[PDB]
Amino acid sequence: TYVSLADLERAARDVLPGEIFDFLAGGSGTEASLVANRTALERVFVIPRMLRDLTDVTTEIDIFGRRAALPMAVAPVAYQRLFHPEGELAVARAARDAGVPYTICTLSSVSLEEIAAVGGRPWFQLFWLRDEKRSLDLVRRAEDAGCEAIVFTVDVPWMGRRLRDMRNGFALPEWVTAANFFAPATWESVEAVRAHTDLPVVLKGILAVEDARRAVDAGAGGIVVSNHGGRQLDGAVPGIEMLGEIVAAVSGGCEVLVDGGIRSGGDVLKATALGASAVLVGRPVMWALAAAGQDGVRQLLELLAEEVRDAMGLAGCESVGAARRLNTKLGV
Amino acid sequence: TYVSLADLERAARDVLPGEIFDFLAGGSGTEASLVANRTALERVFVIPRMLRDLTDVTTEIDIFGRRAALPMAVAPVAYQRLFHPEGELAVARAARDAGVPYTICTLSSVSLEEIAAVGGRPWFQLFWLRDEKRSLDLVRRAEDAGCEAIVFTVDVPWMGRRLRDMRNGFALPEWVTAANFFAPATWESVEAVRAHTDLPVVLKGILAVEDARRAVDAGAGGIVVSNHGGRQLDGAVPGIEMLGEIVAAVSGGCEVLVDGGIRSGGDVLKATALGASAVLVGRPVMWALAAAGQDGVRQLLELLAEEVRDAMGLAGCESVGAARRLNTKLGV
Amino acid sequence: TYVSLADLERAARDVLPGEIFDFLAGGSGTEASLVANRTALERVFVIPRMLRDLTDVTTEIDIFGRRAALPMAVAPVAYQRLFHPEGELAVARAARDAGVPYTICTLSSVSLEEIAAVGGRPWFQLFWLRDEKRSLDLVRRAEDAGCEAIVFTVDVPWMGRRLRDMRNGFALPEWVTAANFFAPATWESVEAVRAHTDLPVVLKGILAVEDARRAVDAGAGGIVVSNHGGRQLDGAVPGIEMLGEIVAAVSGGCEVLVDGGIRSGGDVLKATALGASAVLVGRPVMWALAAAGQDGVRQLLELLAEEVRDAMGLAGCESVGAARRLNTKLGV
Amino acid sequence: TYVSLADLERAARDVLPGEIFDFLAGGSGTEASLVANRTALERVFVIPRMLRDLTDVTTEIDIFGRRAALPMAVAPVAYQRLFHPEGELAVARAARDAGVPYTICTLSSVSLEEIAAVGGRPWFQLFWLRDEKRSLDLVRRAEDAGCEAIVFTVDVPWMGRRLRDMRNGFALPEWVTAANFFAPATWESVEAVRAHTDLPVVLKGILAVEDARRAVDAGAGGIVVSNHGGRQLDGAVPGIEMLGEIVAAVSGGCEVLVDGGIRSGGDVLKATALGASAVLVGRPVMWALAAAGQDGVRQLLELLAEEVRDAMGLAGCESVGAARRLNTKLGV
Ligand SMILES: Cc1cc2c(cc1C)N(C(=O)Cc1ccccc1)c1c([nH]c(=O)[nH]c1=O)N2C[C@H](O)[C@H](O)[C@H](O)COP(=O)(O)O
Ligand SMILES: Cc1cc2c(cc1C)N(C(=O)Cc1ccccc1)c1c([nH]c(=O)[nH]c1=O)N2C[C@H](O)[C@H](O)[C@H](O)COP(=O)(O)O
Ligand SMILES: Cc1cc2c(cc1C)N(C(=O)Cc1ccccc1)c1c([nH]c(=O)[nH]c1=O)N2C[C@H](O)[C@H](O)[C@H](O)COP(=O)(O)O
Ligand SMILES: Cc1cc2c(cc1C)N(C(=O)Cc1ccccc1)c1c([nH]c(=O)[nH]c1=O)N2C[C@H](O)[C@H](O)[C@H](O)COP(=O)(O)O
Ligand SMILES: [Mg+2]
Ligand SMILES: [Mg+2]
Ligand SMILES: [Mg+2]
Ligand SMILES: [Mg+2]
Repeated sequence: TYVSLADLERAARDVLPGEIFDFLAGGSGTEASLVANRTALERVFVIPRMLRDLTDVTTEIDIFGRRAALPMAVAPVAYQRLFHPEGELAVARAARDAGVPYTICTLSSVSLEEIAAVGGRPWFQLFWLRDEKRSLDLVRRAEDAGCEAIVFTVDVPWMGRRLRDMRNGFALPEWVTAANFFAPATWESVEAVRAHTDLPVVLKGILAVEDARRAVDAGAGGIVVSNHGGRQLDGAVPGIEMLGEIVAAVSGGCEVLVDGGIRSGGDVLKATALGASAVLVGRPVMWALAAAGQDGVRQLLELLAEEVRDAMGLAGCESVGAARRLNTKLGV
Repeated sequence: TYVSLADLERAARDVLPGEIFDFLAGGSGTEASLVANRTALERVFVIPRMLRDLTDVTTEIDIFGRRAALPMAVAPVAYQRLFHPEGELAVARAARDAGVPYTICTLSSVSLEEIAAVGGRPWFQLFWLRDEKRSLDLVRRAEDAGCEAIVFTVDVPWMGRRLRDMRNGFALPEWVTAANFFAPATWESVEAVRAHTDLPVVLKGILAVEDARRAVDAGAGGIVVSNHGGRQLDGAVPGIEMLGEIVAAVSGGCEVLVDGGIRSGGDVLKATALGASAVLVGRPVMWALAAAGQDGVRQLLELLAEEVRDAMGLAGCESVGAARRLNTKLGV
Repeated sequence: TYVSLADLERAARDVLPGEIFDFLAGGSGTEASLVANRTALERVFVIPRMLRDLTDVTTEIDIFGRRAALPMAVAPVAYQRLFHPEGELAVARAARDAGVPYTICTLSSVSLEEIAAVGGRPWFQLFWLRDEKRSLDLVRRAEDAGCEAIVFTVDVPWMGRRLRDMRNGFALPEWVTAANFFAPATWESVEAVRAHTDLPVVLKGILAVEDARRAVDAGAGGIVVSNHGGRQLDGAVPGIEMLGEIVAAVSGGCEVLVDGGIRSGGDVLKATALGASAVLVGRPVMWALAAAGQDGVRQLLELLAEEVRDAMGLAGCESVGAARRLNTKLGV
Repeated sequence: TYVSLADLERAARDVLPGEIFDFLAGGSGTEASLVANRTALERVFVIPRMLRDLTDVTTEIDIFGRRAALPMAVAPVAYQRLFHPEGELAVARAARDAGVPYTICTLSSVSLEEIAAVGGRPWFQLFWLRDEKRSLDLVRRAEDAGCEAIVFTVDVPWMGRRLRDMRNGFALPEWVTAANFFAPATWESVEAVRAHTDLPVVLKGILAVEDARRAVDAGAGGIVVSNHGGRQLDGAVPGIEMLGEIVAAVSGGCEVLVDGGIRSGGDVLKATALGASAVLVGRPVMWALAAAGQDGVRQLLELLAEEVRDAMGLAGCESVGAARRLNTKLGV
């Protein structure tokens, strides 16, 4: 049995080759932002409410048209065949069965149409290409295959400095490819995407308050407050530390998701209490995939669902909206 | 000789089976709140007063009708026969002899009437039952047996995630039972209890300021500001960190107790200086019981009494009321 | 050569019996205040001034009538024959030769008249006795022997809980006695002392702002902001953390000294910059005495004098008054 | 390959004699300020901007008349033949080739005319001499040799207490000399220098806001906010912690540089975001010189240039001016 997400990290470290575990675990530079994502969540304490009706605790949310079983989606993580032979199909099947949205990557190692054919709630994560037209073509491919939202990742004009990868001499195995086959994206790219599709466009990698405001003005349906899991700018603030200010600035004008460092249902509760609509979870999903394939991811999502229900009810929240109204206190 | 409560922890760790020591010591989840209870007290420094009359330093208080020898009571801890064969009777006898209130548990391993027959100042701690009527029946049983206050624990709609217990496969030995034999309690349950008894109702597990205010409005005679020793919501704020704000909000409308992490008479002084009427002490009482039964608990209460007197007088306080008027400073 | 006061601590630990080193080093309780005295100084950073005239840097001050070579005096430390056979005479001779005031203890292991006969600038530290009349008699004895100030220690209604001493079973060797041969002192005792002598009365152990104000109103010539080296109330705030608020409240109405944790000339500079008139130094003087007797104390005072001159000049201060006008910043 | 500046520190520790590595690495006193320079940078997080045009990211700045390839110069470090036989010539050649200003030291181990003959952008760092006239003569020598700015170091009325050097018995080898061959400098010295040369005078070692303002009033063309790498006053605030307040006080009246602890291009970005015109880098340049002479310094400057470009672009900054408008957040 796994009783925490940390149990899955230990299992994945046992099974994966060291250089693949380091590609997964590592951040850029000194890994200051990778560590700070965890420090920031550990400093947040919740002030629970008592004596409220918990007859029907529900962890469901509605987001981008549709019901999700938890306030969580699987983050976009490139090249999932690095971690298990079934790669993205194993994760997308488990996400579908758990009622959790799965984000299909531009750099997926199985084609986006095959993963979308699994069913469930697929979103599609876009990187802008130097060849523009390939960008809007991926978007249209995703929409034609049934993806529900376009998650436009905006924090990768190029890959950050991954010193573990450099020191390991890491490269993709011959058997892992970009099965769908960086330019800096700008606000003009966002408008090109928004014009090309009626799906909600979600800008992922926003940390500045004024960029969140501009995203609403630009017609985004959501943002993901994120420093890319500490893998891009080393020293970028954690998303969790900007979330409350961004939620206030947005005034309900779009959905505000957060990612980076979510390692338990209690962390999901903290993100909700700071105002997030939902969270993304990246590395833990890959730990479960590495450890035990589709069944591993299933067990992870079952464990997270139980932890979120436990934390919500112990905090007096019968719904995710109630959890958003909880207050927090920073500790040491 | 034990010269600190930490000496008793070391003695109990020697004698108890590991899985029982872990049931006692552990918290929920990552044990963030278990640790934070201690961190929070360690950050509080007292500003002592000098040159005041200390001719007659007294640690006594009046609470819920009656005199207590110290501003402290034994917290409700279920199943005390886990720790020593005499269980609750050993602890209740030592508490009586020390002039300290003892809280009889709904989940006591000796019946509440037997423990109440020990004498002293017994309080009774209630859990709300799915069978309501059993709830009001326990209350009436407690009142009929001479209990002085009903401590209604409101932070357990269900048991939190005790990972030590899960990993140890912990269960009650066959020889430990609930000798008096969870539903979520609500404010309606509180009113049902308040209507059923003329004893003071004390709501235990309050952390939000508005819940403390509502408790006064609901007719509570006291509250215990508490995160259940870090055993329920992992990431719940320590009670000590909410205490000052709650004492201000209550405006003397009820007694305000605190628990979590009290490990010395100096910690009692800090809680008093932050405004507590009294503290509860949980794990250290069980350490003394495990180490040396009734005589162990007696020695613990003698040591705590000496530490409280020492700290009060060194801080210039001839009474607990004077200690409540001390100022504090947070450190690092 | 000793190049820091920490070199002397290491030397004293080598030479002294463990239980005597623990009597010297230890604090009360968990030693929270003993540690916090050091933490508090380590958090203070100085903002130095540049490009000022340093032609004649002087570390001298005038205090309680007389010139001192440094803004420092030897703290009162009982029973100095515990540390070296010459005890107080060795320390008082070195202090005299360095131009530093030496505080003669009520509990000195050489009589106050013998130590005063060494010469120099002796102050006398008073404990109030249950036999009052013995108190005013010690004061008159000190004045008759040439002491310049009465340092009335007010934070010892009784000795704090010294767990090292308890665990070691520590007691005075037969060869160490109180050669001049606790009741709680009150403000009435202060007035009795102030009436009995024309010497300045300095109240040692003040931490609350209103007690500092009351000391000025009571006719004190000085106060020592102090938690008794962390040896009395465990959890008492460090004096360094109250110093700035106290200096502001006093408005120049008396001298404001500080002690606790001074381990370098840079620490003296920090205390001055926070507003202290001078500091006391306790344990390091005993380390030097243990290590090398009178010559050890001489070397310590020479090293401290050089460190204070170095720090003052590097901070742009040609006088201690200039150092008091420096600004500080708290760090981590 | 070196992939971080920390790789070069490890290489230099391998090659240099321990006492020379300690002369380079060490600070004064307890090395509180040496450590705090690093702590202060590690607490700064950047809030990056997204979706801006990065077609032409440039790290160039204009400073003191001339273009520099990065917002950085080589700090003045005395006696560089301690670290490699080619000493200052190796470093100045690599700096020239990288388009980075090199600061020639008053205490250089190769004469200032020889180093200036390397070409590039040489600045000259002045110490004030007890023989004044030698001071203005060095200035005129530097100007005659083509130096572009006079960096007047004002924080060394004498050398701080270098306990590593004392404990190692460190002295200059016979083969290292002051090839150009302390008095306290004052504002009058600054005016003497400003009158003697039309080059910009840059005062290095300013930490107080009012000294920065006075520097502008005195006609300085720049200041370096600096605690001398933690080598002078132990307990002096880090320059990075004063930088923002100083930049605000100066109101664009002079260039404001900072040094101390810069160990990556991300640290350069943080200093820029706090308002620095440019940084100086000291110890890492000497690590590269020790490790591999001129080619080592070349590799260091190439690595720093790539790290600055990476950090700027990941933070959405196409120019150093844009990076100065970034906001920051302090973390833990
Ligand atoms: C752990 C991991 C995270 C990510 C990726 C891969 C790995 C192993 N991807 C890439 O390598 C993309 C790339 C970038 C540069 C060069 C080649 C490929 C990836 C990505 N985000 C995204 O939009 N698309 C991606 O394709 N990320 C961030 C992820 O979406 C979340 O932001 C964090 O994982 C939340 O933090 P976590 O829960 O603490 O892990
Ligand atoms: C250490 C311990 C504490 C408690 C318990 C047992 C143990 C070993 N109890 C239960 O397992 C109840 C239960 C819950 C879920 C499933 C079965 C039983 C218990 C309880 N509080 C309460 O109302 N009634 C209880 O019956 N608590 C908290 C206690 O009252 C104090 O809140 C903290 O002990 C102060 O923190 P401490 O001084 O640092 O320890
Ligand atoms: C380290 C030490 C300090 C002190 C003492 C002895 C020792 C070894 N004395 C006693 O045992 C008095 C006593 C108390 C209770 C029972 C018997 C004797 C002593 C004293 N202060 C004072 O008025 N008179 C004293 O007779 N102190 C505090 C001292 O004056 C300074 O407050 C701190 O030493 C600054 O902190 P430091 O620089 O970090 O050490
Ligand atoms: C690491 C080092 C730094 C410096 C020096 C030598 C060493 C090995 N110099 C001296 O020994 C001068 C001296 C002083 C007293 C007695 C004899 C000689 C030196 C200097 N600054 C300056 O104006 N001129 C100098 O001649 N410094 C500071 C340097 O300019 C930077 O302020 C810090 O190096 C940024 O911090 P860093 O990037 O973390 O290293
Ligand atoms: Mg996450
Ligand atoms: Mg407690
Ligand atoms: Mg001291
Ligand atoms: Mg630097």
